Amino acid sequence: REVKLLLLGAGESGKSTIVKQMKIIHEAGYSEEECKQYKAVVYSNTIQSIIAIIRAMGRLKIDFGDAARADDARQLFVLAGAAEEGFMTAELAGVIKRLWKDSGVQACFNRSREYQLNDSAAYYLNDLDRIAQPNYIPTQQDVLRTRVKTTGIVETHFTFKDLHFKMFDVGGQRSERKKWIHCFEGVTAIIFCVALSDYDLVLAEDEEMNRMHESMKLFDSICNNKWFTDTSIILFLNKKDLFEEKIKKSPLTICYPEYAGSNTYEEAAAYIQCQFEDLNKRKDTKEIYTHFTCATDTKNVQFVFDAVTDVIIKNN
Ligand SMILES: Nc1nc2c(ncn2[C@@H]2O[C@H](COP(=O)(O)OP(=O)(O)NP(=O)(O)O)[C@@H](O)[C@H]2O)c(=O)[nH]1
Ligand SMILES: [Mg+2]
Repeated sequence: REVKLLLLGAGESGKSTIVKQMKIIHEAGYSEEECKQYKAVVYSNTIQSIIAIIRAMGRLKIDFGDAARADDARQLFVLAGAAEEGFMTAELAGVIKRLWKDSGVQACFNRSREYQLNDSAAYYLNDLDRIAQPNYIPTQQDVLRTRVKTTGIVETHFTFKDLHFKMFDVGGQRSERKKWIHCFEGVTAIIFCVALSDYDLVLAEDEEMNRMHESMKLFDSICNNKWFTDTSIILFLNKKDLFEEKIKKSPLTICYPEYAGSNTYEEAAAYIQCQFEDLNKRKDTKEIYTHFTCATDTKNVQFVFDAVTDVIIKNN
């Protein structure tokens, strides 16, 4: 009846978002009090995103589309402190809206692989009127879209198909990887997450290292670890939604110079799957259970998790 699941993968791969989904799917979702706890995270993420774009404009030498935005940028810093405390005035919202709508700001936003920016920047910025309303309470999707890097070990429990799951989540940033070993005992299954959309990005800790290459190294280490011979290895090729949009405009050759396929979702997605699955040194004795996911999409995760659960019931 007992099942231990361990979520692994590089930073920003979506591990913690999968954990949040278990609450929505298996429990009754986030309560009003719990949602309110995320209000300051949504506001902080929103302000940090617009600030990151404005910072990049200086570094890349991009001017504002309309000159009047310079004073809005000044007012952004004067007012930014409140959001961080869970407050969002109409004045601050207006400043952020005008900045977000500016052509120069948009030009910089569209060059985000050149700096570090939250995947949920557009999600919150495009929905400013809603999140800025007085008495705003985060929705389940707003909670799922929040971003806070994991430190330490998060343990979550839930019952599904008469099984009591004990799910462990850890940080994927370089500084937190030394902690993965504390979770290595009695693992029924490992869910290794990979952000498909990372193929053209670089690590925050190092701008010379391709994020997908880093992910591959980690997977090769985990999948081939003799300690995990009897542990089910589940591979979540995550952020499939972002990958579908990006493949249309950013060459996969940035990551795999030898890629000869077209810039289409199906071909490119299958190529990446093969690149990771080929790292398995024991293809005849060890199976990898791969699924393409969008961690923020509850219905997608529900069906994928139901499928993963059967594999676990049947094998472990
Ligand atoms: N659009 C989209 N965003 C996603 C998806 N999966 C996760 N995110 C977003 O990506 C950000 C990072 O996700 P998170 O779960 O925190 O990543 P992590 O692997 O736990 N990072 P760490 O290792 O640092 O704890 C969050 O803002 C989350 O909402 C996805 O499939 N699509
Ligand atoms: Mg996390």
